[PDB]
Amino acid sequence: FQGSMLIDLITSYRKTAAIYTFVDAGLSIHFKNGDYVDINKLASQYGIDYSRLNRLCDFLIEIGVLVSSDHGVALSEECSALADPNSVEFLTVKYEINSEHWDSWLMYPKSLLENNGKSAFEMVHGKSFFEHLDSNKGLKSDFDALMSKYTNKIIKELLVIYDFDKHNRILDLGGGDGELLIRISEQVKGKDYTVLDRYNEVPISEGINFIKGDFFKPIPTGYDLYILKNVLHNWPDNDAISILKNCREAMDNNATLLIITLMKKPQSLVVKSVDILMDMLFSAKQRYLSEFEDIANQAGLVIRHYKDLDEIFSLIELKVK
Amino acid sequence: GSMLIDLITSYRKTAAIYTFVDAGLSIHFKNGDYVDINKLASQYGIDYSRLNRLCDFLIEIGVLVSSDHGVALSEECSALADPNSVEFLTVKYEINSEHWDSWLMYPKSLLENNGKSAFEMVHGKSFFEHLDSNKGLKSDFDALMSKYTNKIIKELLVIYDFDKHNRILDLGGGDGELLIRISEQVKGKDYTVLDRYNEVPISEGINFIKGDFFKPIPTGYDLYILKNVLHNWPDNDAISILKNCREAMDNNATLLIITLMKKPQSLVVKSVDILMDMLFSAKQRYLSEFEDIANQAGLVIRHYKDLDEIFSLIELKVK
Ligand SMILES: Nc1ncnc2c1ncn2[C@@H]1O[C@H](CSCC[C@H](N)C(=O)O)[C@@H](O)[C@H]1O
Ligand SMILES: Nc1ncnc2c1ncn2[C@@H]1O[C@H](CSCC[C@H](N)C(=O)O)[C@@H](O)[C@H]1O
Ligand SMILES: O=C1c2cccc(O)c2C(=O)c2c(O)cc(O)cc21
Ligand SMILES: O=C1c2cccc(O)c2C(=O)c2c(O)cc(O)cc21
Ligand SMILES: [Cl-]
Ligand SMILES: [Cl-]
Ligand SMILES: [Cl-]
Ligand SMILES: [Cl-]
Ligand SMILES: [Cl-]
Ligand SMILES: [Cl-]
Ligand SMILES: [Cl-]
Ligand code: NA
Repeated sequence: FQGSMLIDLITSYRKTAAIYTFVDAGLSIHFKNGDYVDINKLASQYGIDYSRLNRLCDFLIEIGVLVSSDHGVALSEECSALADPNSVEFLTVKYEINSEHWDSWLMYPKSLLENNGKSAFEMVHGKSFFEHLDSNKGLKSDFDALMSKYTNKIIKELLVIYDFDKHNRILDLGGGDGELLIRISEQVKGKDYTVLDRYNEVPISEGINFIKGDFFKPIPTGYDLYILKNVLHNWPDNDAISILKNCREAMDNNATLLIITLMKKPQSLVVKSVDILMDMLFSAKQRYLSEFEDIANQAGLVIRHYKDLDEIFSLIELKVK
Repeated sequence: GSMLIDLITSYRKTAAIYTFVDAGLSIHFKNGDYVDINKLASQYGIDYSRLNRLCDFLIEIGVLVSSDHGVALSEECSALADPNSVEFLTVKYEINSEHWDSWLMYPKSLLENNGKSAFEMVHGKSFFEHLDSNKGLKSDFDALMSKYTNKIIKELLVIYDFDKHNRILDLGGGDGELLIRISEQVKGKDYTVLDRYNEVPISEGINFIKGDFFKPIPTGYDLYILKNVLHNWPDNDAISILKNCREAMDNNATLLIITLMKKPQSLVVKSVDILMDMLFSAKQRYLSEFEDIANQAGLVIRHYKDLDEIFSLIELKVK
């Protein structure tokens, strides 16, 4: 950062902005397999001025997103994933960089000073985050698409550290697309997989039953395994404990509730960033093991075992003692 | 990979530093002082939980330093303590709907190729129309511009002799900081600032004129100055300004252009180049591009000098 870094931190949102335009405009797609593209032909396809697009490239080359040739311009080694529409980088841009996040960020300091029931997001949109998602078809599919990435990364080691082979019926609460169950079903075949979530239009996948309901109401029983993945961190204590009450109220002993979340550690850039995001969007938070035990104890739950899948991701086995 | 996702999410770093400054917490961190988060929260009526979480994030990104005392600004981020710092003024000026909403529109402005800038597509009125309407933004704009002028003065006076001039006009001079600073070191001259005012500014030994440089420019000045004006305008409009400059000038009169020159040894120019496209449908220019618009406006580039790494001086005559 060359001696003085504070200014580079402040202006570096411009780097995000430039990458976002490159993606949003729909130009990132033409840079597949490290191909060198002629900007004029590219500019001529989408009806953009050559000069403006050539200049945007010059900035993307400087920051190291693009690379320069005698004929054309290509994506760099480290930024190849911008060409792939099913990469964590492309989907992060698609979901995160928009009015829903950026205008809520500009409201965040006002929400800190105005201590009330309203989150920074609700102060802007006048609705809940998920209420707004269900009204906007495009963002929900972008939300689910990016969430699908974070399930696929734990799926490999989740099946290793836990025995789903020993569970007759399995219910995923706030599962969206059953990406957790879909990927589990592929490995652990011949079991009852159920997904409960708010669907305006219901999704379907072979061997997955998509229940349509609200987890603030009593949750259907008959399931040996209940699972909450990245759900509790969307809610404060009053709302989160109320969800666990409905899990505890639905679990006959001999049954387990699975909770997978970004467990806050003393020193994690990823979790801390997401934690401020939760506060901004839902007036919620990421939690420590002791915070989970406390909210678990409130409804009336105990942890048989806790262990980490990744550095950031951790698993908590919960039962109605 | 690690690099690409860090570039994408690093807006959160900007966003966090903005919340810190905007909320008014920044002022209590002067002279490397360590603040008790609890009393800081209690003072501002902020929930301790929410603040200490925000603070933790600033400690991870490196803005703050944790201790037994409490928390302080890091040596490299000290400038958030100073409310007339280039860093602090950049936050106040640049991190707001005006810029961020215009950035979100920027891809639309590319595809929907028309005269309307990303900013015009959001606000329905030009950047300067919007700035003249809002006293808060203009004061912030002028405050941050004043900082960028103050850096130039020292070596601007060394390479160009204002002492040999007596009637000097600053075109789009705003608050007239350029003439205010030069007037202090160079006395007994007629210093005039031409801009769009509502209540014309006041300063000793500085004349402030209400004017439009798209209309014929006042004659009888021997030095005209355009500093960070032409990068707000596309070629046709930039030519109209330089054309009004030529027609105002005679021989034995000189025009000074102080812009961020599009020279690869400049770090910040290409980022500001995209900022100008987004805000004005304008750009920073290569020397060859200035040569182009100067010739069309009937001007000649006499000399070209490097003020410093980013800033450049162009001397123009009529011919
Ligand atoms: N009242 C409610 N009842 C049930 N599900 C709800 C709900 N409010 C929000 N949700 C759902 O809670 C989910 C939180 S995001 C987590 C998605 C999924 N568990 C995963 O890990 O990939 C969203 O899919 C949202 O639709
Ligand atoms: N038509 C017009 N006539 C005169 N001044 C104009 C103008 N349109 C814009 N301006 C002014 O041109 C200036 C451009 S910004 C440059 C400010 C100053 N020269 C500096 O270096 O900091 C603004 O102050 C703006 O108000
Ligand atoms: O940004 C993230 C994120 C980033 C990296 C890794 C991640 O796991 C996440 C994640 O899980 C997550 C989330 O669950 C809900 C959000 O609103 C945002 C994020
Ligand atoms: O952002 C900048 C800027 C940044 C760094 C260094 C700079 O010099 C500038 C600058 O001059 C400038 C400007 O003249 C007009 C603007 O709207 C924005 C900027
Ligand atoms: Cl959660
Ligand atoms: Cl989210
Ligand atoms: Cl402040
Ligand atoms: Cl206190
Ligand atoms: Cl006006
Ligand atoms: Cl300029
Ligand atoms: Cl030339
Ligand atoms: Na105006």
